Amino acid sequence: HKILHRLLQD
Amino acid sequence: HKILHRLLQD
Amino acid sequence: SLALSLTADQMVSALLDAEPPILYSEYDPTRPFSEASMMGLLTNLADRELVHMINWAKRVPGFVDLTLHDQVHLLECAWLEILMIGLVWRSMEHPGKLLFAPNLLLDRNQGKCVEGMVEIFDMLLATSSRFRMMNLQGEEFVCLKSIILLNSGVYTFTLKSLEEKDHIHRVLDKITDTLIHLMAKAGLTLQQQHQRLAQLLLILSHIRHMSNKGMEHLYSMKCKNVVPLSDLLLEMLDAHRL
Amino acid sequence: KNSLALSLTADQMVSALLDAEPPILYSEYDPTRPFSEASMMGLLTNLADRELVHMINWAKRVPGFVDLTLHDQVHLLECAWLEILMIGLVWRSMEHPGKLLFAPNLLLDRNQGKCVEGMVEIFDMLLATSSRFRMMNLQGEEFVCLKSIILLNSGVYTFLEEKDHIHRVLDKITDTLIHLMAKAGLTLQQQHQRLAQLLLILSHIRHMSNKGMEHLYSMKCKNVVPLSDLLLEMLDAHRLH
Ligand SMILES: C[C@]12CC[C@H](c3ccc(O)cc3C(F)(F)F)C[C@H]1CC[C@@H]2O
Ligand SMILES: C[C@]12CC[C@H](c3ccc(O)cc3C(F)(F)F)C[C@H]1CC[C@@H]2O
Repeated sequence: HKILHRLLQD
Repeated sequence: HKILHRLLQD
Repeated sequence: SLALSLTADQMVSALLDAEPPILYSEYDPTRPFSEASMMGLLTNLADRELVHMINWAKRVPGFVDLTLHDQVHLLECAWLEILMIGLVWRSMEHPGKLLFAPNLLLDRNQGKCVEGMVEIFDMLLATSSRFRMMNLQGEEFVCLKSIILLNSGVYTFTLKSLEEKDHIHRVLDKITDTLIHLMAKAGLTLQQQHQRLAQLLLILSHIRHMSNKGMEHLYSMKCKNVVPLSDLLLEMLDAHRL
Repeated sequence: KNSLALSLTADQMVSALLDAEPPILYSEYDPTRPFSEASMMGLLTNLADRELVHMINWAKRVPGFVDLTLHDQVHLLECAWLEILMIGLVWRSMEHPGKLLFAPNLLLDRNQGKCVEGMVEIFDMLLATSSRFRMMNLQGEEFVCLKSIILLNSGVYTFLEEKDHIHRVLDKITDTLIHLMAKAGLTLQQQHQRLAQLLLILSHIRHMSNKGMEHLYSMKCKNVVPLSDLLLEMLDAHRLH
């Protein structure tokens, strides 16, 4: 999905 | 010359 | 001048007396809406509200001290914000509804009648719910609206025009003292006073955001000639240059 | 969950925010070639992209932020990202009158903004904001409070009890600002006056953001410069036209 969504949990 | 000009001067 | 010599009560008094009337819409017998029908009523209303706004602005303490040029710039920058905070204020006790006029009360589903306006309606309604939950007072409302008039355009003013910006900021501090005075009189503690002040002013950030969105929408409706716009309205729109 | 954020003193709020501060990044500026509209747009968007990665991790260190579910976290950042880039730019440009310090190796005046169509209007607004902060003698402790306010407030009206949590934290930051001004020796009247002045500037920052968003969008829609996938998605979150 969204890159921002992924980055917020890495 | 604008309409707003005229209305501010009445 | 004289606006600097006003006390907190005289500021409230001056602002309350300067309040424009609540205009009616020319709405109905012809029954329901089309996209052009509703846009017509809204733009016609906004145009007539603009005339009263200008006379209201001149009754705002310290405004007539400014040059004609600066007065034009401030109104050009803030006119839609002022319309929005007014709409939001009088729609406060009508949850889920926008009271454009006493005979024109619209819900968000009626915002769907016009392309891309329901998004703007949603932002206005949420702001109204915010004011309602804060129990926004009329005395607080008139202070906020005056702040919008003086603040929104002051950043986009080298000469001795430094005297103009300094005057605008002196009056702004005066309205701040007034807002605090109202809260202190309301029995709020020092911590509560500063918190509520911050809460009210941060809403003005959202109101700015709504105006920018509204200006774009009104521009898109203007270009396709769905609705006829008054010369005054077209000029206020032109001042934002897209 | 009563929250550690609300259980922070004003001094604890300041320390956490100061520590969470992102570093100042460098531009890919190559002084061997002249500026074009494309190369300058490429330079600034490349910078913004790398700043965004640090912003995301900065946000997670802002007290109360990670208490939100992922969906509002995304929402707040999507709404405030350009605002945050702008207040940061304006802050580090303070001691550079007439210039914008995008990077230590990228210091631009309004005439260099003319290289990109319609960008000089944006530069002017940013420069004026920088002059305002410089005139007010904005302090670093005040700056980090303002930037955190922008993050929590800008997208909160576009959303229950989740919004109440955000407002509790915002009130704590308000308490922190006043605490700072009081410690600086400002009278009680000066405190609420300055508070108002700083917060009203956020209204202009919002305005600059919406204008910058439209400009970035028009650059993208004319294939002037390729945006990163992250940047495309942050831009797409505002719909625009
Ligand atoms: C026709 C529009 C919707 C009504 C709007 C309006 C009119 C009159 C008001 O007293 C308040 C508002 C306001 F909604 F702004 F609050 C004007 C434009 C802005 C965006 C649309 O094109
Ligand atoms: C390329 C633009 C100008 C630079 C801007 C930017 C970049 C990086 C920053 O650290 C700060 C800014 C900011 F200026 F926003 F502060 C991003 C877009 C917004 C409008 C233009 O398209």
